[PDB]
Amino acid sequence: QSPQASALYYDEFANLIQHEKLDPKALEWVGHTICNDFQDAFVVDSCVVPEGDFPFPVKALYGLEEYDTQDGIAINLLPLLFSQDSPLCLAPYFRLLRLCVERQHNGNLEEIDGLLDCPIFLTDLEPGEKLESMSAKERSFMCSLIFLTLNWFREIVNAFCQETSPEMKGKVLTRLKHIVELQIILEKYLAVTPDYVPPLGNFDVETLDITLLLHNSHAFFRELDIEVFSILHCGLVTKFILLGPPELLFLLEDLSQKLESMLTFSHLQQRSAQEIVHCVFQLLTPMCNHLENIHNYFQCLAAENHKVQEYHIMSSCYQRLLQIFHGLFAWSGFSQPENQNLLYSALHVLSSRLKQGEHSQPLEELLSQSVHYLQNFHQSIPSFQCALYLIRLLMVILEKSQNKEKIASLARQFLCRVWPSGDKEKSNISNDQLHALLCIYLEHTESILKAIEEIAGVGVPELINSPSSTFPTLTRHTFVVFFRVMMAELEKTVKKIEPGTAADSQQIHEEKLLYWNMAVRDFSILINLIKVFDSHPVLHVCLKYGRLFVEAFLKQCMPLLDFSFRKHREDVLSLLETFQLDTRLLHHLCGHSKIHQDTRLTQHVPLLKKTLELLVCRVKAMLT
Repeated sequence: QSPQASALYYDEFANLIQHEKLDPKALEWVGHTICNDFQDAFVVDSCVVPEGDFPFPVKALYGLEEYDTQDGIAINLLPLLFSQDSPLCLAPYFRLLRLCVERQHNGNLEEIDGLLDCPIFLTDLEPGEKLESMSAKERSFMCSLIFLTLNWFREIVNAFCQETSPEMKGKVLTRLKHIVELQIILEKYLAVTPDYVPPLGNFDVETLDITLLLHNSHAFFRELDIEVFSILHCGLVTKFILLGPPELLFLLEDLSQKLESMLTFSHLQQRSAQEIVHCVFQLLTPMCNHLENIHNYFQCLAAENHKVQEYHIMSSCYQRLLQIFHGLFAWSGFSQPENQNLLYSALHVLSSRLKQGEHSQPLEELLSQSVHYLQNFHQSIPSFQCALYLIRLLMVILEKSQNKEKIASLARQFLCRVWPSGDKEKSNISNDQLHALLCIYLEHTESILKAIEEIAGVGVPELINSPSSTFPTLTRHTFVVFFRVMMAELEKTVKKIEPGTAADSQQIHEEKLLYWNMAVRDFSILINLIKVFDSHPVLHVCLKYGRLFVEAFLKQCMPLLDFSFRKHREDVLSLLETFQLDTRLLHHLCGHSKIHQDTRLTQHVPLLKKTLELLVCRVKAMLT
């Protein structure tokens, strides 16, 4: 009687079948009823006009057309949903039917393989830009119809992914391209009318909880299997340079959203994290290495030659390949001792992509061969997010081990790169991604202060040449993020230096006081570059981190001024005359904060003022 209840029945019975290989006396009983009830409930003669007065051209759409068009088995959808205002159950009911016939005939679908070829009784679901501002119940009809047919097709690709016949694989791949086209059409219909949501979630948890594109991608649509990623085995055929790029984008975007949700969703959540990463180790690595190398060979020719949309899809395909590797190896179950053999098999694959024969190697040797293979992709990367995911991947694989030099060199290589300035391409160089890469680079460098002198020797010619530098991703816009990460890593390096004692040797005394001297001179050059740039957030971030620098200088330099005063008088007077210039500069910056009356800046003025009075009275105390 109730559609959600029939759906729940079908779902829960289906869960019973998938989970439990019971003695099929009941399943051989019920399946003979369920196949018949299916083939009378939805299956009609493939007559392109169904009965019903629709304001919609109803056809037998999204057929494979390699079969005979004048056929029997088609599936009635729009006359069912119109008669409601049975089809809400179609996904789970087919799931049940699929599972029972797989239990009966032992994976033999010789009765059904006509259903993968079948056209579907649908309206023309076309870009209806001509049918705009008629945001009535018909748009809910269309949005719900595309939702159901996508869910239907997702349940078909769940069904026929296990079958190894090549024609069936081709039929599945034609269905995958159909899926991504109808996904862009549905997110377009939600861009046409946003409040028009079709409420059809899965039933274990989501339906008891109540009773835009990211909600539907996981929770509202039918959840795919992991055996569906047996399709990504097929080789890439790159449509721009000469299984296609968008039909691989779909599977990789699915596996990404699966492993991110699970490791850091009904069908997936009944499997352990361990079995998921275990089966992904076989169904990613020795088959996606080929796709990664073919992609390297594609972006090598995209560099050698130099239409837009196939390169845009392949860039995102590269991003997803590296994001899968990052999510795979940043799994927190490899800290556990049982899984290191699996890590030894995984790193055996990444070492084996240059040379084989080095079996039962030491761990850091496999890391060296693996990272030597992986580093050389930095030239084939087309946007910044993929570069960010490659550097973080290399970080979290070499964290098992000296390694600082590799990360520092590669982060410098990515900051030095062109990054071709398409508007959406420079939009992939967004401020938070850059912040993450520069915190990686400035933390992993040999000397934080010398790296800050490199950036403050290249951050000042942004004004002289470009009204974009000799070190790109450095504009007047990106100056704010470079400045914030620069002074932030300056604070992280400077809070770590400990004051010794007067009993401490003269060598360690001289080296840490000259470290304080280069720290205060780096603070002077960081503060002195404010006067030429305006921009409210830049002066806010330096009035924040200026104060936290001078407080670090109060807590952790003034004890060294107390300890080494009798012996190192020339050094401490050089330190104090160096700090007095930035004290007067910070006085001027607080004055600049008062004169404009900026509300965001003038919260942090009085603490800065009283700390400058505390440091000058401390300087009077040290001189006496």
